[PDB]
Amino acid sequence: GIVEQCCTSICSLYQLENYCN
Amino acid sequence: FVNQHLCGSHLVEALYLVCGERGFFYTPKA
Ligand SMILES: [Zn+2]
Repeated sequence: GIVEQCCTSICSLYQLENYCN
Repeated sequence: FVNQHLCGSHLVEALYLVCGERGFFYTPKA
């Protein structure tokens, strides 16, 4: 879920704001 | 095998800072 898109291409603060509870 | 592991250590520190109050869920896979 986590690792593939965001370790191959850079995730942004608004995009990781979605992987919050 | 290592860059995936090293990057998850930075990914979980940015998650922690952006979610803040709501906490978060970290799972590697899926
Ligand atoms: Zn590092």
